[PDB]
Amino acid sequence: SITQLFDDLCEALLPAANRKRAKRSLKKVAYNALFTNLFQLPARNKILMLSFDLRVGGLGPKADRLEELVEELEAVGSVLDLLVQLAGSGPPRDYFLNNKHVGRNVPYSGYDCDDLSVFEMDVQSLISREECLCHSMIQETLQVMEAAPGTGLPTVGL
Amino acid sequence: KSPNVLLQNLCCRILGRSEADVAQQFQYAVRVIGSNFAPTVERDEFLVAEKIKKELIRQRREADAALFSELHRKLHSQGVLKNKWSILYLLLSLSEDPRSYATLFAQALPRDAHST
Amino acid sequence: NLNAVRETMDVLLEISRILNTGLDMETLSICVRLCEQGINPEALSSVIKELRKATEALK
Amino acid sequence: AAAAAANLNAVRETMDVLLEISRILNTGLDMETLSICVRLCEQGINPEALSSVIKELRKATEALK
Repeated sequence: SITQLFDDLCEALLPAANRKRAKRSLKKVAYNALFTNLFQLPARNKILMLSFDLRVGGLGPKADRLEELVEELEAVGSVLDLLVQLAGSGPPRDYFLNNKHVGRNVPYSGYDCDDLSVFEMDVQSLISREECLCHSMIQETLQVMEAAPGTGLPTVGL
Repeated sequence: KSPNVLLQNLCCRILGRSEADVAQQFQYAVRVIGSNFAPTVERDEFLVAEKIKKELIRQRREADAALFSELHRKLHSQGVLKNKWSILYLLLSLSEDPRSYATLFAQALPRDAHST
Repeated sequence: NLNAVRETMDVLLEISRILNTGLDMETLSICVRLCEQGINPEALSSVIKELRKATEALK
Repeated sequence: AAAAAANLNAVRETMDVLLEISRILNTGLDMETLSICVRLCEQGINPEALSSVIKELRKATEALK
């Protein structure tokens, strides 16, 4: 049902509410764009090149997880080759973290000051989020409260 | 290029293979290089120089210890190299003697004293 | 077999979640089954990025 | 033009001097491999980490030979 699997795909990406002619026109954009590439390298390596860029900017264990799944997905190759193409298109606690004070046999470390320095940035981002909200909540409504009479109002636009 | 694609050329130079063949080693090279990217010791080419002379003198090769001093100046004469400490720190490590204790002698500073 | 092809499809969602791909659960089974036909995946990367483009012009 | 050819000369010089320091130190590197390790060290990378890798891939190419 390859002629239908493109028809069901065009429904999901259609945002819910003419919804009867847009699907007819969006199926054109699906075909008008599918045959441009057709007119005109291993698989796991492309993940590692993205695994590297993970570890550099921190978040090591997540990168050790991305490789943990592709190792069990072996025991389909063309599917992961599609996900690596859309890697950047997406939209933008645990106390048993470092916590040298809990464990069975925790090894000697001495002060770190590189875990407490990335434990105050975990808090500084919190107070900087709940402050942009109050900057994006008093702005979205004062831009309407003070304007020309009848701009932001939809009933006056009739 | 980027360091991630560049690390794979290295695994194809040392091991003679194609990138579709050798992918277990390149999985081990991303593990070590990554999470160990930032330099850990204060960088100075002076200290690394006085350790490549001290090493070529120790092999009774006192003539090449004074030739390196003339090759290390030319590097500064041309000026296309930004980090001269790194490439010497590496060339010294891969050095083999054609034919003990190191907590007594001069070691690089730790960078832990500073608030990195 | 449907128990196996469910697990193999469930693991594949996570590697598409941490890779920050916008594919939700429904569009994934559509694309997995469509890639399972034999279409070249280098082209599917363009239709999804364009369907999402013309979708934004409406809003 | 000219400033794009004067840079290709000042790089073939330095890549020829670093090959001299490489042989008097008896590193097993050659002119092709050494140009990879220089590029990496320009972006900023731990030479204590990068040299552990080369000391390993050269240590595994023998188990296969």
